[PDB]
This record gives sequence, C-alpha cells and structure tokens, in this order.
Amino acid sequence: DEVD
Amino acid sequence: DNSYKMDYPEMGLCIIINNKNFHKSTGMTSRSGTDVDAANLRETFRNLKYEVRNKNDLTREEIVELMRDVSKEDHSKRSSFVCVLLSHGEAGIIFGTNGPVDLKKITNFFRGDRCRSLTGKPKLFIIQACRGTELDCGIETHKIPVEADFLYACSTAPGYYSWRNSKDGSWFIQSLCAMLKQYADKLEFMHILTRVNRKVATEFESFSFDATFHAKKQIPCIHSMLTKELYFY
Repeated sequence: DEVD
Repeated sequence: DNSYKMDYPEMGLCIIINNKNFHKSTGMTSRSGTDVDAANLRETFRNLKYEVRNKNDLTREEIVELMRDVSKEDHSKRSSFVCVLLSHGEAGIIFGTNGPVDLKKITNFFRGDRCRSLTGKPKLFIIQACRGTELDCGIETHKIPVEADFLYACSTAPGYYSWRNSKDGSWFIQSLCAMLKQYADKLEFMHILTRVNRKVATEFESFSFDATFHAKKQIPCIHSMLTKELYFY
C-alpha cells in the first residue's frame, strides 16, 4: 500500500 | 426524458492518462501498480463500447494539449465523453510528469459553451490521485448552465490521500472496474458508484510498517452535476  | 440519450452511433471516447514515472526534479515517486489500473480501465471501457485511448507519462504541457485537441474533435455522433486521470495530485490539481495541471483548466475545455458537440451529454472525469495529505483512521463497526452535465468520480474525499497498492492497483480503480463489470448492464451510474463507495470503504484498509500510515481507510466522493440518469446500455 502506497499513497498518490 | 429522465435518462441521457445513449444510442448515438458511438458511446464516445474514453481518454486514459496514466502517469507512472515523474521527472527526477519534481521529487515525485513512481506510481507502482498504475499499469494494472490502466489495463483494467481499458478492458472495462472497451466492454462498454467506448473508443479507448491510453496515454502514458504525459508532461503538463502534453496533458493540456491533448485535452484541448480532444475537446476540438467533432463529438456529434458520440453519446458521452470519459476522461480518466491516474497520477499524483493535490487539491484541485493533477500532476503531469514535470509539474502540476489545474483540473479546472482541463475540464473547462469541455464546458457546454466551449465544446458544443458535447453540450447536453454526460462528461465524466474519473480521478485517481491524492487530494491532500489527510489520513482517515476510520471507526470500528432556453439555456443550460455551462457547468451542467459534468460528473467527477474522485477516488478519495477532499483533502485526503488516495491509496494505491503496488501489486493490485488502486483501491478505487480496482473497485470501479469490478462494479462496472458486474453492474453496468443493470444499474444506473450513480448506483454503480455508490457500490464502489461501499466496496472501497468496507473492503480495504492500509497495511504499513509505519504507524502513521497503517490501518487507514478511504471513501471515494461522487461529485455530480448531471441532469439525467446515465445507463451504459
């Protein structure tokens, strides 16, 4: 999981 | 008269802008998993009979030029228009590979008075990008307006980060495609998007070794200025  | 006319010769264009790699000087991270989203979207909208055009790694200049050019096409024989933006973002902004683009600038090309062959037709902008840096910790259980007939299906709430899995794609896009595949032949688009809201809200939660970013949640936001119901059949 990564944020944009 | 309650539903948009969707039996023009063509459903319309689906423009997918997929920004994965950013210029080093911007300091923006590569968006692992975005290719999974772009492929899923291409197939999903192909099945809905959209003319899909995929574009990858566009600069801010190229984004503006592409949007301008598309808005100047003759859409008279097309029922609708779809644009999907996959990139980094913040409030009101989507990133080209080399810097920001104002969302308002992009969407303005398609205003009822500026793209006459789309006047009265639904213009859908689907956006996977951050809208800020908040994290949701969750809780345990004559004339028409020039701004009419736009819908913004945003991946996350205003002010919030949006989540993307490096293997599976983004929570929002994977959910959107799944719901379209299951329900596009049965449900009106607002109801499809409501099911997307539920899927994102209930089935995803972040996993991180960093406590700041762990166990976080997401709710997409539907921003509708549509004047009729939208059915893909």
